[PDB]
Amino acid sequence: ITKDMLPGPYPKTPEERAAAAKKYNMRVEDYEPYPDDGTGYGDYPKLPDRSQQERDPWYDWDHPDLRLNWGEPMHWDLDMYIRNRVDTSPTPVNWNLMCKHLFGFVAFMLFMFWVGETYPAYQPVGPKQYPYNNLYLERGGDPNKEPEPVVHYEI
Amino acid sequence: DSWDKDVYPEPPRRTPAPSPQTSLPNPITYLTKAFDLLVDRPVTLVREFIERQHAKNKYYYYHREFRRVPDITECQEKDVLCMFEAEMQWRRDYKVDQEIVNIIQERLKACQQREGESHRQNCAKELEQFTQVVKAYQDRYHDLGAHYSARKCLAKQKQRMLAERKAAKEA
Amino acid sequence: MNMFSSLSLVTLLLLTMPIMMMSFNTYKPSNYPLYVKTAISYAFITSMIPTMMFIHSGQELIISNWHWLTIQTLKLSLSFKMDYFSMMFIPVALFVTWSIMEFSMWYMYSDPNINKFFKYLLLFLITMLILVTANNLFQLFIGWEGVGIMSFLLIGWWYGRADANTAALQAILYNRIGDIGFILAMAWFLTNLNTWDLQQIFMLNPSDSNMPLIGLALAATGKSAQFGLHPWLPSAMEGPTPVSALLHSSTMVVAGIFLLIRFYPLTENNKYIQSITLCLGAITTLFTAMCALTQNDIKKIIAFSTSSQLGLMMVTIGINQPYLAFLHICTHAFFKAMLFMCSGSIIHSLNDEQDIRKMGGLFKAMPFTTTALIVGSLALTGMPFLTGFYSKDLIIEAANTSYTNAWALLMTLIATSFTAIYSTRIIFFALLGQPRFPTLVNINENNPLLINSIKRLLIGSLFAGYIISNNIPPTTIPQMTMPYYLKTTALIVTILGFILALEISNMTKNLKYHYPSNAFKFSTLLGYFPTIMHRLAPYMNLSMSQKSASSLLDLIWLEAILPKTISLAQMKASTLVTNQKGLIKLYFLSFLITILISMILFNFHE
Amino acid sequence: APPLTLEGIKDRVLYVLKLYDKIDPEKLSVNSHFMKDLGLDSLDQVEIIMAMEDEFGFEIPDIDAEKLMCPQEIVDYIADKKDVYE
Amino acid sequence: FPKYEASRLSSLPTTLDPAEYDISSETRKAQAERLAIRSRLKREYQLQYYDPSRRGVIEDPALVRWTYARSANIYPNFRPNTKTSLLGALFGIGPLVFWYYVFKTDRDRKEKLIQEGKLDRTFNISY
Amino acid sequence: AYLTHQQKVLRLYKRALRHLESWCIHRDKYRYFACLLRARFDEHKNEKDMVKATQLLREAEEEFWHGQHPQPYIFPESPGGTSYERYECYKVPEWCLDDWHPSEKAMYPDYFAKREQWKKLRRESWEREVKQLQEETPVGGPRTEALPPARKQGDLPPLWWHIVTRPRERPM
Amino acid sequence: SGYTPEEKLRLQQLRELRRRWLKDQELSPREPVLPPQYKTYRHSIFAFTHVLIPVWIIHYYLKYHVTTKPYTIVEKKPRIFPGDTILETGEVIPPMKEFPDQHH
Ligand SMILES: CCCCCCCCCCCCO[C@@H]1O[C@H](CO)[C@@H](O[C@H]2O[C@H](CO)[C@@H](O)[C@H](O)[C@H]2O)[C@H](O)[C@H]1O
Ligand SMILES: CCCCCCCCCCCCO[C@@H]1O[C@H](CO)[C@@H](O[C@H]2O[C@H](CO)[C@@H](O)[C@H](O)[C@H]2O)[C@H](O)[C@H]1O
Ligand SMILES: CCCCCCCCCCCCO[C@@H]1O[C@H](CO)[C@@H](O[C@H]2O[C@H](CO)[C@@H](O)[C@H](O)[C@H]2O)[C@H](O)[C@H]1O
Ligand SMILES: CCCCCCCCCCCCO[C@@H]1O[C@H](CO)[C@@H](O[C@H]2O[C@H](CO)[C@@H](O)[C@H](O)[C@H]2O)[C@H](O)[C@H]1O
Ligand SMILES: CCCCCCCCCCCCO[C@@H]1O[C@H](CO)[C@@H](O[C@H]2O[C@H](CO)[C@@H](O)[C@H](O)[C@H]2O)[C@H](O)[C@H]1O
Repeated sequence: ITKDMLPGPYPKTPEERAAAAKKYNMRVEDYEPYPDDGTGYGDYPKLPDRSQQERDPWYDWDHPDLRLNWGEPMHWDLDMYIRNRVDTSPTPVNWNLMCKHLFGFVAFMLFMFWVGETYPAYQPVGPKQYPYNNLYLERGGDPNKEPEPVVHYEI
Repeated sequence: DSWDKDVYPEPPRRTPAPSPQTSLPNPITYLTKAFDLLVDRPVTLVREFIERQHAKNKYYYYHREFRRVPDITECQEKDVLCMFEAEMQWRRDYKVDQEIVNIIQERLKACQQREGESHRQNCAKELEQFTQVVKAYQDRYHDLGAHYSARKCLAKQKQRMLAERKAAKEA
Repeated sequence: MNMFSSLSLVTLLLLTMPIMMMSFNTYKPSNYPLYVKTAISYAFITSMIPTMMFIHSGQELIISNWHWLTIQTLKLSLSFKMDYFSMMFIPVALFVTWSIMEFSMWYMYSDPNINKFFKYLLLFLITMLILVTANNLFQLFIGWEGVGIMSFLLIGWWYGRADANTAALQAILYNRIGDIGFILAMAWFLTNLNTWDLQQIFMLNPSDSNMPLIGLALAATGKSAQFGLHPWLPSAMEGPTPVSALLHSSTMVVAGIFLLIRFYPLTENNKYIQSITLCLGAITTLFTAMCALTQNDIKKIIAFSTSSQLGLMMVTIGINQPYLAFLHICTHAFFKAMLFMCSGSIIHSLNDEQDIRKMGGLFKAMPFTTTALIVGSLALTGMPFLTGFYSKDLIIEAANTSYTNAWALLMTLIATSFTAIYSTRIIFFALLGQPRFPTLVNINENNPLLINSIKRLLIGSLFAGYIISNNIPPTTIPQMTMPYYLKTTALIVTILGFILALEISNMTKNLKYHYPSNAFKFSTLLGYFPTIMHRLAPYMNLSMSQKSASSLLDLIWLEAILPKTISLAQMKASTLVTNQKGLIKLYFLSFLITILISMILFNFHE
Repeated sequence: APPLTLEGIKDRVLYVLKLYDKIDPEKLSVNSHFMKDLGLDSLDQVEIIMAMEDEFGFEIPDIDAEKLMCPQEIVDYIADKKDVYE
Repeated sequence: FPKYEASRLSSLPTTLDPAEYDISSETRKAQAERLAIRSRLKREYQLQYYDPSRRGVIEDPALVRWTYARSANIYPNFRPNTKTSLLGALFGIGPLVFWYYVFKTDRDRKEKLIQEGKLDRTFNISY
Repeated sequence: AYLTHQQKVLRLYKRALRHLESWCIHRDKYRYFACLLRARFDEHKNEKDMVKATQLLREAEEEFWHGQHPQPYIFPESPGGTSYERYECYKVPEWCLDDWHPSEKAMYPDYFAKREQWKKLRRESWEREVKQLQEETPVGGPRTEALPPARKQGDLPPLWWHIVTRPRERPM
Repeated sequence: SGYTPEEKLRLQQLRELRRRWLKDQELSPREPVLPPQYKTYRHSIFAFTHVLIPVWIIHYYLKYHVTTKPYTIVEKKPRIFPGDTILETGEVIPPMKEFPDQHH
């Protein structure tokens, strides 16, 4: 395309806001640049931050997988909002409540595991006993030292 | 057979004799006989044929012997001609020492598998021999870096020898 | 040795021959699926001979045939460990794969790429057998990532579907996070033991094995889909049903548990690892079983059952019972693959309907599928003397008689009760009541491919557990003394789950509307973990990638501080030098200044 | 699945309407306009389309559904979506 | 009925948004001309998409603007100010200084232990 | 919003019925509660005050959101359903047949003879379709995405090729 | 609310074309025009070519290459139980000592 149709600097005047909106196939009322904070957006339109998953499935999109129409301005973050990536659709449960219940469940389970490690379950049984000085030789003990004798008795 | 039994030892094999305490036939026994007839026999004949061809063309190859040259200890500094030979020798001995540690590691791994659940006690000799050889290899070659050389190996040895002298001086 | 070693390699070589034929244009693609299925059946037969030799005398061996690479003092050879775990898993995996492949001939008949599908299934199997017989860690890694990639390719089978590609990439993402731990374990073993071989690792027996074992646990957390890295397994339901059956019984999901079993000589001495795995298993088994209580997709219910069963296996690892955990892998393969093939039979007959709310009244319409579903459900819930009972029951009574975390034990017991609840959900809503499916009835389970494949796994779900348990050598001390209430715990809580489940199910038929509770939504929406994590983490990472890494740094500040600043100064200096009036008077006046400062300031004349 | 036919689709569309108690089965034809002839309202029309979705097992989007006002239109819409040409 | 609390990643449903209802002739006018722009762009696309003799790619200026806006157009519109300099300093120098002290501190500890003989390296001969 | 008040109420009715059906499951229980729900809609059928009607619609939406099923039933081939876009990988555009090798085309001589007639019919109609669209479109482009029929004998409806020749719903 | 007459007419005309298009997708009787080109025996050549020939190759490979090198195939040594007779030497392994033969 020609240079007059490419993105430009932040629009300073209403005449430049009308040229930018026309360039991007938008209504001047709907056209809103990003704030002119020196971050490099220029006059590229600021579009609502919504996933493509949020668009009407039943409409005849020119790009059905992307749910875009040929010629419509694409969101700055279009590639992050494809249907394979970030979803922003409404949830049945409020976001803040969702976080509270997930975190609360996890924190409680972690707390209860610490308690269960403090008060372990076990059977009313004495230690298992092994012969030959507690299998000293079998477990790799040095054969050149006489081990501290371990004696197990009957009962 | 093919390899030296001394370099790669293997304890004597003790297979128990069959002592069937069941009237049933052993499926493995008849499978073994079928394997000998249908696999081992035809394979053996094909090999015996190939060995008849190799005996008609018998020729030899040799193991290269490397005469010893002076070490880097005997080289005057910046004397490249003597440094080169000592350096090449040191690199040959470095590769051989790597293979020595591999032989000792292969003994250790063979013992662990062979001894089964009794390996912790029946492989104590191989563990000890592996520990000693790895200690020696570490002293010679560890921490030299990618640009290792006989010169760097000597400096590492001298540093180690100096510390040993000082520790004795404490005694 | 000659027959044992020879036969245990033909099994692996036999499975690659269809791959070689396909890749080397020497096949009759008439019935390639039948060719692949036939080869698997023959591999199973040849794999039984080595297993029988192990059963007879415990004969095991290691084959290090091919020396691949020597890195200084680390020799790497292609090796195969033909031991207890290899000789019992392989025939089970082949037997289950034999049924899945025969089943898939009927189920994927209409697929234009069925030949490629059977090739991918065979590669999936070959990479799992590489994993299970690997003797060193590098060979294990080859199979570890091989099954991970085949999983990606099969889950995303229907690649025109955006959801299948998201689910496939999700599986890679979660398994790659787990693979960080695998790489960590390899690096620690190389550095501290100078080996990737399993024999040297066990001989040296490191005492401070916290770091290597934490890495191994992290790898198992991803592959076996334990809590934290769990959401990918239910999403893997995007794949064709034969993928789900094979990916859940053999191959992928069991590799994580198998890796910890292979390293039981280390874990059996490290208490701190046992506690971590126990708690990781207990939260997983409880959390996922809770999720299955309210799912309506039949594949997702069965998928969450696998997650809950894998969590149970991790608990078994956590109580120092690696051999019971292995037994559960083997028995689980039978009835879980059967359950997935039963759901596939229902889904196929109802025109790809997967919601249980649109099934019903299939008990009499699909008699053989019904029988297999009930047998598979009873085996899953530990019905006495079915295949499931011979692992699950011993695990529960070994867990309440151990020195163990009390919360983990209690959570594990509740999950056993939940197992009977979601199992009852499938039978009540799919088989019982009145039909809720569309009016054009097309039910038909009369294909011999469908019947025979399920029939073999049905015989397995009845007797396989009994056969295996009575043929495996003992390697522990089974703890057979305990109070009556610890002996029958699993049986009782299961029965209570069935009774409670039945009352809950029957109350759906009353004419009363009840607003959803908070706990109902928490279960239905999987604890909101996928809803939050799969939006928040991708958003933060993807926004940083563009805003900061790419825009702020690469396209601005790295340009600004070097090329843009340097070149701007040169331009300014050029205009100062060249912007002159061309006036003789000014140039010669500058000559006088130069001569003066040359003497007054710099003493160039001295 | 067993392939659909235009006569096959038409029969089932009429079959469902004959089981709707607000339509006289004797005054009903493929050309009967739901409002003008059969005297139904829009809330009724939503239920009719809902019943054809259940019948044939696929959803008709609301924008499409609101325009189907006679049984022939439903027959034509379904045959079009299922590639039925006879 | 607790009200819907919209988030960034959990948007507000239209059926609960007040702007959807209570429509004015001014809103219905905006929708009409929005639909006009879409209809005009659709006709321009269709006239090419349906052309029998066309073989190639229908060049889309909106796509070209997007890829250009997210590459070549960023520096011309960059301004060094308090926001960009603080962000550039934080995300550019910040992490590098952080990881330096992490690794330098860790490696200094390890070297100290190796000098004294307190670091276990019994079988460590691969590096 | 471009939906009339009628279209919003009718849409809310269908959506609430479907979610009600997901809660009820059993057909008899659904029929009982679908009639109670219909009675509620019929109770305000004749509300004339648009302001009161709109407020009723607002509350009904708020009630629907509170009581919706967290996991509603979706038809398998509907958006979000388990079979949605399952067959997109098998849909191949017709223009791919122009690249077939002649030895491939010789396998279907009858099919490609008909295909040529369709391509001939596309060329010979294109000019009239463009002209018809030009002469029926007000200055400043169309205001809607609707398209006209053909107005004459032999004229084809403008912009038909990709509707008529689109891939079959079950291509393979 | 239904279709407008223009809408209906356009749908009518597309429908004729679409159905004609779908009809033309049907294959003629001769198409495709291809160019020029019991269990026991079937199962026997599979066992021969996929089990016997491979095991022949593998046994040859293991017996004359892999096993001629040290430590390539390492077997766990057989378990020896009291009362066994060693085949290599004929040594008789002593029985275990007498139990208290207590039973219950
Ligand atoms: C058989 C299962 C075994 C494991 C059981 C584990 C139980 C775990 C329970 C964790 C509960 C955490 O979730 C907790 O719920 C309440 C109720 O919404 C939340 O509280 C929230 O709800 C209401 C408002 O709607 C208010 O009380 C409060 O303003 C709000 O914060 C808490 O912020 C949250 O922390
Ligand atoms: C290093 C490799 C060592 C082993 C080498 C052995 C090579 C012998 C290859 C023989 C043919 C292999 O390739 C293929 O085999 C199968 C089984 O016979 C044949 O397949 C045939 O039988 C199968 C099942 O019985 C049918 O599904 C198939 O319809 C039929 O064509 C193929 O027609 C043949 O092309
Ligand atoms: C290890 C495997 C253990 C498997 C255990 C299997 C289930 C064990 C029995 C569970 C309870 C049996 O069910 C018990 O008796 C009858 C069914 O016969 C039920 O009776 C029910 O019948 C009808 C069904 O037509 C219901 O609509 C009604 O609400 C209820 O009365 C009881 O509500 C229940 O208390
Ligand atoms: C970091 C170690 C080495 C760094 C050495 C870097 C030295 C500079 C190398 C590039 C020299 C290019 O010199 C010049 O740079 C500027 C931008 O940088 C380019 O100019 C371009 O960008 C500038 C400003 O961004 C615009 O005003 C101009 O419209 C555009 O054409 C010129 O086309 C090029 O001629
Ligand atoms: C570490 C040592 C590195 C040594 C690198 C070698 C230095 C080479 C210096 C090249 C100097 C000329 O580079 C010059 O840069 C300026 C950047 O403002 C460019 O100028 C460009 O940007 C400026 C403002 O941004 C505009 O006014 C101008 O219209 C535009 O062309 C010039 O087109 C280019 O000629």
